[PDB]
Amino acid sequence: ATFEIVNRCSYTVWAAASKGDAALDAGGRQLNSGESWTINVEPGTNGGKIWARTDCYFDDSGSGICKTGDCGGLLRCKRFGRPPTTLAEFSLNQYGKDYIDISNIKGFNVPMNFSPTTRGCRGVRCAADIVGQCPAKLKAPGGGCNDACTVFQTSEYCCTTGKCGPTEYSRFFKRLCPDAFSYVLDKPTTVTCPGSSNYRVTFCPTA
Repeated sequence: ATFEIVNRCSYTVWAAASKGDAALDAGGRQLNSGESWTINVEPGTNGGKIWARTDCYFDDSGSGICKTGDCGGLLRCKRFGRPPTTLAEFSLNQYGKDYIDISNIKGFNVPMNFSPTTRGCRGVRCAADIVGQCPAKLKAPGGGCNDACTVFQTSEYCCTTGKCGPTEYSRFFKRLCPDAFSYVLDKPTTVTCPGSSNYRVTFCPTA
């Protein structure tokens, strides 16, 4: 499956793609404002994620650091990124269908639209100014808006016991972005697409 990653932000971002235990395609690449990078993800990929990283510095070997979404200091991500990270999530060819969603469970750093480039389903989007409107206690000094689990580490925010409800903090993310997961047990906003669909992830879509 192809995923065209487009950066419509006025600032550079370093795209990242991983399934947690391995990189997807090259795993990561710099995207200056306006640039597009197309990656290929193997069919059957379960639990894949794509996200943006901001304010990164990498050396010749591809090692360094990013203020948001850093994945073990690597340009080419092999693992998931450090919150806050707006997440485009997908599981492909799961019993004949693809499943996509956007999640704010790990916080928000950059606005995003995640849509299919093929027929059969609609896209999802979270493009509100969550960083600008972020509640004081969730603001990440390093940049972005942290999720409450990251900030407070409680069973309720982290939904560790599998028994949790919405919170004042999750409601903030849900209010700004109704179409993205605001907490672990949020009412699903996952879209079912035809198996083997292709997609486009756009950072700063309303730009």
